[PDB]
Formats: sequence, C-alpha cells, structure tokens
Amino acid sequence: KSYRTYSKTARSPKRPFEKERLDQEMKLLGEYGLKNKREVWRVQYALAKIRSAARELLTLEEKDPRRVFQGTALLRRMVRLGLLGESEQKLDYVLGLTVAKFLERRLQTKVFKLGLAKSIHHARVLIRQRHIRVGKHIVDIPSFMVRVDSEKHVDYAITSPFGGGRPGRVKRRSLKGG
Amino acid sequence: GKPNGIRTARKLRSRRRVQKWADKTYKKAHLGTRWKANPFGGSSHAKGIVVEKLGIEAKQPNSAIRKCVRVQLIKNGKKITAFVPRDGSLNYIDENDEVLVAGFGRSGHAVGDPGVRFKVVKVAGASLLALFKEK
Amino acid sequence: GKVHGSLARAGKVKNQTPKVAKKEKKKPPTGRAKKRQQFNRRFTGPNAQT
Amino acid sequence: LKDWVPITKLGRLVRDGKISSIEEIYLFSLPIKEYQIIDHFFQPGNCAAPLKDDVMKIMPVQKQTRAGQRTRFKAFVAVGDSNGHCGLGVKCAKEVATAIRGAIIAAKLSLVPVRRGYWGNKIGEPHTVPMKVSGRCGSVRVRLIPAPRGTHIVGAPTTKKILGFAGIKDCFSNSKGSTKTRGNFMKALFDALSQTYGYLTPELWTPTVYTKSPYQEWSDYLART
Amino acid sequence: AHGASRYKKARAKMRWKWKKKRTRRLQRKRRKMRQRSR
Amino acid sequence: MQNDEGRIVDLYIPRKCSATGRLIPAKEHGAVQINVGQVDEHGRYTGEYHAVAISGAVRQRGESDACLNRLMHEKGLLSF
RNA sequence: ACUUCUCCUGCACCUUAUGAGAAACCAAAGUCUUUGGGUUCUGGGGGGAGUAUGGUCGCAAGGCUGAAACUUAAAGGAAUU
RNA sequence: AGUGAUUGGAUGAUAGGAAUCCAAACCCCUUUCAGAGUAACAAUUGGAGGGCAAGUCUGGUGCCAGCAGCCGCGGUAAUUCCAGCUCCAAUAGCGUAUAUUAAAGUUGUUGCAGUUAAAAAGCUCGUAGUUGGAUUUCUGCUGGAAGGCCAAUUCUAGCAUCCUUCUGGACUUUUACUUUGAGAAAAUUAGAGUGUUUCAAGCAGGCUUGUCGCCUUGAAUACUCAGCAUGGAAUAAUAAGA
Repeated sequence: KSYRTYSKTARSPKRPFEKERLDQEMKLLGEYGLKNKREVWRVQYALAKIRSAARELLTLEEKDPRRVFQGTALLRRMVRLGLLGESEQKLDYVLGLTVAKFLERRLQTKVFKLGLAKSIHHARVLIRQRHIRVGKHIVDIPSFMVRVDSEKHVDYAITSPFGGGRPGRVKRRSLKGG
Repeated sequence: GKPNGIRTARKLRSRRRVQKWADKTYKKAHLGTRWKANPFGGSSHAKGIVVEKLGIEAKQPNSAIRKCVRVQLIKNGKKITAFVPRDGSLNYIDENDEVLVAGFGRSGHAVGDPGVRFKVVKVAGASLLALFKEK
Repeated sequence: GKVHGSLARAGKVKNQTPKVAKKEKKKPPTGRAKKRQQFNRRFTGPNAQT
Repeated sequence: LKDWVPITKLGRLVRDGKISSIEEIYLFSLPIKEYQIIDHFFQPGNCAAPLKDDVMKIMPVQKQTRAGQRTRFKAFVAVGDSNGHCGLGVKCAKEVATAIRGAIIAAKLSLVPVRRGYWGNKIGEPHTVPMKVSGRCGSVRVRLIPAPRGTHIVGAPTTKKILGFAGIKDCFSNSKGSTKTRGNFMKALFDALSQTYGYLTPELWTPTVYTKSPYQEWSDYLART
Repeated sequence: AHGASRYKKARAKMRWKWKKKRTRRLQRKRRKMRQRSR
Repeated sequence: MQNDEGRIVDLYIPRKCSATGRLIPAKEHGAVQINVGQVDEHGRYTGEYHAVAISGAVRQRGESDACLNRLMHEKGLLSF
C-alpha cells in the first residue's frame, strides 16, 4: 500500500564452500576489521553496480552522446569518492578497481589511517561509541565511506573525553569516590 | 534439420508446444492430474488424525523396522503413511492425535530405505525436534 | 513392506545410553571478536587428534 | 642437485648458456627431451618467477588379471609460471609418490607458450585469451572467451587453476560434454591454450624475418663432444 | 511403447516375438469378455 | 601485438609456412626449415642462401615438394 | 571382338587424412562452439505400454492414433583386462 | 606479532527526568541523575565418510534402535546411529516442506540429437505451407558545405546528353526493410543532481546579522509489435510483358 521503494544491498555466492574463496575473504576481514562476510558481499555487490555500468558504456563509441554524458558523471563519482585517483580519468580504469580500494576508503581505516584509533579493532569501537567529528557533525557508523575533501576533516567529536568534555561516567565514579 | 526461413514461425512455435509434453517434469506441472493426484491439495503441509500406528521394513540391503504412522487428511480424509523422524517418538504420537504432515523433500517419489512420501513435522503442535531435544 | 513389524523396541538406544552433563567453560567471543581469533590462529589440518 | 650430463644438441647448448631463453626454442619448434633444459630457465629467485607445480588429481586404476587385482595410481599434474607459460602431464605407477615425480617431469616436457590479448581498449599488459578459442578432448568441448578487465575467471574450479597457471586473469568459460572426467577436461583446456599462437590475426600478416636456428649458429660447438 | 528397440534383448529377457503373442491372447480374450456383458 | 605506444608485447612470433602462409606453432615437431645455398660466377661458393620453411601439415599430404618447386622457381634457379 | 587413352552415368572396392567421432568405424557419419544452403518426419532416464479407454479403417486376424495411477537408480552404447 | 579469568584503570541495553515531537499520547533526535568485570547484560542454528568446508578422537549400541536429499553407514574394534570433547560454515539469524527460476546446449530462434546409445514414415505421387538460378545508370573529373587530426570520415551540387504542371508537390509500379520525427499517464525500472549521520530511502536542499533574502533554485533524461509520417542508390517480395 505505502509508496516506499526498497532493495537488497548484498547477495550470497553460488558456491558455499571453496578454500580459494574463503581464504581471500578472511584476509579482508583480518586487514580491515570486519564483523562478518555480509560486509564483504555488500561491497562486492556495490562494485558490480559501478562495474556493470562501465561495461555497458565502454562497448559503444567515444563520440556517442550517451557515453560522454554518463561516463563523465560516473568518473566524477570515482574522483569525488577517492576511489580512482585524479591523474587517470579513463573509464577503462574503473574496471581495474578491487574490493580493497573500497575497504580502504571506509571510516574504520580512515580513523586508523589518521592513527588516532591505534589498531583496526579499536577504530571500530571509537566510531560506534560516539566520537570522531566528520566535518561539522559526529558519525556513529563504520561503513561511512569518505569523499576525499572530507578526509582531512575527521577529528574527535567536541563532546566526549578524547574531545574535551565530561569524562564519561566511570572516571567521575573514581574522582568523586576518592 | 530445422526450417531456417524468415516466415517459419508456425512450424517452430508448434513444434515446441507439442514436444514440451515429452518432458517428464513438464507433464507433472501442466496436466490436470496434479489436482486429483496427491493426497495434498498442491500444498506444503497438511493436518490429519492418526488412525493407526504402523511399522514397515526397509528394502535390502538395509534391514530394520522404520516406524511410520497412517493418517487421514482432514480436508479429504485420504489415508497416507507418514514416517516419524529420529529415534523413538512413536510413543509420542498417541492414536487419534493430530499430526502435521510435510513432504519428505523428494516431491513425492520415494526417500531411501518403501513407498513412503511423507514426514510428520508436529505432534499435537509440539513438533518433533523440541521433544527429542527435550528443550 | 510388511505391516506386522513389532513396535516394542522403539526408543532402545536413546533410553540405553549413559547420561552425562556438559562441562562449564568460559564463553567464546561472538561476532567481530570471533573473526579476530579465527584470523590470527590460522596465519600464525585444523583439527588433529592424537 | 645435480649436474646432469646433457644428451643431444639442445642439452649441450643450454648448460653452456648459449641459447638465451625458451622463446628461441619455441620459434624453431624443437622437441625438448630432457626436463633439465627447462629446469635451467626457471631458476629460483632468478626465474621471475619459478615454475609452480600443483597436483590436479590422483586416480586409482585397476587391471583385473588372473588371481587378485593390480592397482596403479594415475597422477594428473599441471605446472606453470604466471606470465604465459603452462604445461600439462600425466603418469601412472604402482606407488603414489613415484607417479607424481614422473608426472611433474612430463608436465615440464609438455610446456607450451600462451599468447594473450586485450578485449577492446589495450593499455597496460595483456590479461585475457585474445579471441574466442575452443579446445576439445574426447567428448569435452571447452570454449574460452575474452572478458573485460577485472572480470576474473569464470569457470569450473578446475578451470580456474590451469588458466591461473597460464597467467590469464579474465575469462568466460563454456563447457559442453562430460566435464566429470578431469583427465579429458584438463587436456581440453590445455589444447585450447596451445592453439592461441596457432590462430592467425591481421597483426601477423607481415612476412617473416627467418633468423638462423640455434642448431645453425652453434654448430661448431656441437662438432666437438 | 518401444518402436525400433522393441526387441533389443540387451539382457536376458522373455523374447519379443513370444511376448507380442502372449499379449495378443490376453487382448483377444478381453474382447469376447467385454462383448459378453453387452 | 602492440599496446598504448610501441612495445611489441608477447614473447616471439611464430614462423609462417611458405607453402600455405599459415603459422607454425611451438609443438609442431614435423615442421622444416631448408637452407639452399647460392653460387657466384663459375661457382662453387656457399653461405649466402635463400631460407624457406614449411609445416608438417603440408608434408603429410605429400604436397611439400610441389610447393617447394614453386618457391624456388620464382627465385631463379629452377625452370619449371 | 580385343588392345591403348579421355569423357560423363551406375553399383561398389582399395589406400589415406592438421576432416569427423565416445569409440567401433566413416569420401560421408567431412566442410558444426571458426556453431545458419533449402525442406519433411521423429526422439527427451528405465519400466508400466504399444497396454487401458475413446476414435477410425478391417469380413476377421488385427492396423493407424494412444494415455494415466503406481514403480525404479540406474537401463543403454563402444572398446579394455 | 600471537596467547595467558594475573591483576589494572579508562559507551548504550536498561530504569526515571527535561525539553522536543504529537490533534492527544508514543517512538526517533538532543541533554540529564543512576547504569558490567567470570562484561551472569552469558548467540544461537545446522554440520564434521564423499559430494561440501571440518576429527583414521573417546564412551554406549551390535543389520537392533536409528541415520541417510543421492552414493552409502550399523551383523561386538562404527572416520556417518545415540552422547561427550574439539573444530568447521553462516550469524541476530539459521534449518525444513511445497511451488518456481538459473544450473538445462536435459525443449535447443541464437543452440541439441536421430548407423550402433532415445529416435529417418516400407516406398512413390501430392495440395496448401516453407524456400526458390543469372540479368536491367555502372564508372570518371571539377566544385560546395562541414570535418576529426596532427588531407581521412560524412553529406551535397554539377558536367558526359537527366522530368516537368507552377512559385514548396505532382509524377518515378507497390509495400516490407532501415533512418530520423510525431504522439503515447504516472508509480516501478535504468539514470542526472543532492553527506536522509551511513544506508534502504526521500525529492529535497544550499549559501547568509539580512527584513520586497538570494541561488532570475532544483525535482533533468531515457524507456512506453500494430498504427500515422519521412530521407534512401542495396536486399526481397510485387506489378507489367505510347
């Protein structure tokens, strides 16, 4: 009845059990500090939208007015998102993307890359416990993905102990208790 | 071989609809006999009453007595034999006790060790797994 | 199959076997913390009995 | 291990270090009869990269004779260094490890170069089967098709390995016939990759240079024992 | 049906010529019995 | 087989059979390469030659020699 | 009438294939994943069954057309020891 | 770099306020007094012979009970049953049943098969149906407008004997075919733009001590056999034969 669209962000692979596949996915969990195999398949699916878009465009012709429009819009996203570097703007380059390029751009890594978090796991806990101001307002969610002008901007939230606020609750219990 | 020519739509189209019926799986779908056949009504599950407790023996090589139940579907009062999964549980059934029946998972046909296509999912609504587990 | 196979022995081995309780042990980690442990112990068969 | 005594003209030349690399041998189409020739080119560290061997399958074979049955083991082994070099070899023997030794030797002896292409635009090292190439072996048709970059390899797990050992990054596999018989399937995939150089494009319409053979230019060494 | 194979006899069997005849006698009988009940 | 700007990618180029103009692969062990030596006036002489190559596809027909006549009629030194 | 030689049109035969096939074998079973010259008929695991019922031809014997319930993990092909 | 309950100090689940929301309650978002040390605030669901990732472990049972989608385990040493321990897979989800789609080049237009595996009517005639040989203004030079790129590629006028009734349409047998164009509701679908905190979404927003606020604000665009229209030299039907 209600006019609300909805979609599925991921889908499971055809083979359940392959030692080639399970090993290479487990590295991506171990590097970037992920909860479960759905978080990989999300990005697996998200790439294949962008990849199948370029695969459709690249078959045609460089002077065709569909490709010059829809290509330049797609390349703007990859430059904005910090996914493809700006030195190469060819549509061909989008194909040479991998899942490691997307997973380095999410906020788990860009905290750690920043280095405030120290360790991949710690960085996820800092995000979820209401620290880390991205731009103007604070962000609670690991799978954010940063737009490259915004990346310098990540900093501890004004509120909170790292930030310069009330020291949570447990430090007060020690301080008032003593 | 085939007719390739541009105006040969009828011969191509007619040959499929005729020779689709040569498939075994196509006939089980598309004939009218699906609705009369089965004790189920083209349905996933069906309740019934356990008229009798029964025992049947698996065909060689395997030998044993498998412990199944004869049931009458409420809608059609059609008798069927439903296997009881797991150790024991025969005690649990009680003659005249309503039992849910589910497909054996082979689309009728037969399972493993004779002529039984159904499994009793629940007894009195309790379900078999809860009791065997005892949870 | 023959109908007159007897139903006396039903629930032999469930009733036969010796009962034994589960041991109390410290809980495993779950979710992300589980996948941390599985990552490390492989890269620094998996079940090898004596 | 170990200093083998080369036998034949090719064996003598390689140990000395006169023939530079295996593309010179493949040009004039000369049969490499010892595996010690091909062991020389793929040196550890130096090879870039060393040849890699994986055992595809082990199958017990039995012959019913007189009283009792005799069983031998047939070992399929593919071997390759990523970067266009691949091979495929089989041997049977009474023990398992003795089969795999000789299977790896046979795999190295049947080592075949694989040309590789681009699918449309052509920048930055080739990554694909350069056209639609079929191979057959014993009621197993296999068809390798170029895919865009990053496509990866689409095919059976067996398919991924021995295209992997070639260095082909991207593919679309089809496979008619009984792919259950892995002995025929590997040979079908292998004889597809063997035909890549054999296929004539408009890139290779220019008439050939005709250099001297390695048998020609090092004749005076092969005079003396 | 059977068509061409009809008599393949790949493995120990009754023999087709005999089988066809046996079924004919069963069938012929079916007729008079069905005409008797008219 | 080029890419971007120059750089003939791939390793080596298969010889093309003279009789058919079809490429000779790596594992065709029935392939041939003949050298036929030239002569000076009142020769004598060798070392300058016409090279010529032909595949095992052509040879197993029996059509090696009939094509090899044609390939050294046009050079000069036969008169068929 | 016979000898030598060429032409079409017949029934075949021998030899061989980087042509094909699962193989046996095949101048067609070749030119088919490098897949499209034109067209007719037939088949879709093995039984049940060329049975049942209905139709139609037949003086009959039977012919042509022709199901289902239930049943079953193999039937079948070519070569090897 | 991993382990080791060896101690060690550093956010919301919850319960109640505040304001906000709401027609009136309520939830979200804010901020608040309490609020975790086996973090007892305790993650389960299916498996561990093969296919299928993961134990020739240890007890009990002895073709029994039972497992088992298929192949197969059990007849007194069970890598499959019933348990324990350990490990694997997915994870706030996971298993089962029925129908359906891919896998199925196992319905095959693209694209199968028919000597022996399933299958060429015993053989000729034959009406629709399907499919039908070659052949009828081709070549050349001189412009013109564009045109990508450090002259090619388009389109177009002439001249080799090329209409005219007028001042754009009439004639060129007729269609199919192809091209461009009309008209065809949105939602859904692809898709332009935009940090709903991310995201599924949504169609909003964004600048700024300025006040007739501004961005003469955005919410693009595609898609929708038969029918109507049109440029065109091939191909194929079809017509004919002053």
